[PDB]
Formats: sequence, structure tokens, C-alpha cells
Amino acid sequence: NRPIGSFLFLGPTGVGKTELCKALANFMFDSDEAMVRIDMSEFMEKHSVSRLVGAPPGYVGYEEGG
Amino acid sequence: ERFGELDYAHMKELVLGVVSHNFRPEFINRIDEVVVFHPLGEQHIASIAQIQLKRLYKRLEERGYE
Repeated sequence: NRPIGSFLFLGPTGVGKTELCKALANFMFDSDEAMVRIDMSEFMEKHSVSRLVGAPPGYVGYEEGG
Repeated sequence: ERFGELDYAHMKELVLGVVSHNFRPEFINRIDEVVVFHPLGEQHIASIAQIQLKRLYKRLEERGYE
């Protein structure tokens, strides 16, 4: 009833974090883009749950789905 | 506003953050090179004036006026 892999990557950027995620994906689901990359740096304001999770009907984060 | 008194690479990063506000992150992660222009100065506009005068000379030479 819990998620399988929960981690926190702590270290400098671009060292292979993307490479590590793609290697995880390329073994566990056997493709590099068998995954989802989403940045959270753009979501400092109140428009985070309305842009990451799913938007209210008729506003900015709506017509891409979620 | 700010291409004066600022460097080149930090300008590219700053306007790339503006683009990340506009586009998708997975989109502009897939770009060769995001070249960012600068407004045109006086010598540039003198040269552009010479280019347009040359094409005007070609038009009025097909018309028959040197």
C-alpha cells in the first residue's frame, strides 16, 4: 500500500542524475524515456496544485491536461 | 532592458528562464542552441541603410535611372 521507490538525490546537478534516472528506467521498464521528468522549481506560488496536479476548469494550467 | 551593461551567458540563462515560463521544459531541453540577439546599433543601421540603397539601385536600374 506504499510507493516502491522514494528517494532524495543530494549532490551537484548534471553529474549523472538524469543518467541515473534513465538507467533506472532502462532496466526497470527497458527504455530511457520510460519515465517522467517534471521540474518543481517553477511552482513557488499558489499556482502549484492548479498547475501540477490538475487545473480548475477555465484557467492557465488546463489545456495540457495535467 | 538589460542587454546593455550585462554579459552574454547570464543573459542567455535569464531569457531562457523566461522561455521556461513560456514553453515546456522537456521542449527546450531538446534544442541545439538558443541564440539570443541584441538590438542594432548605429554602425549596423548605417550598413543596413547601404544594403537597402543597393537594392533600390537595382530596382531603379531595372527601371533605367542611375
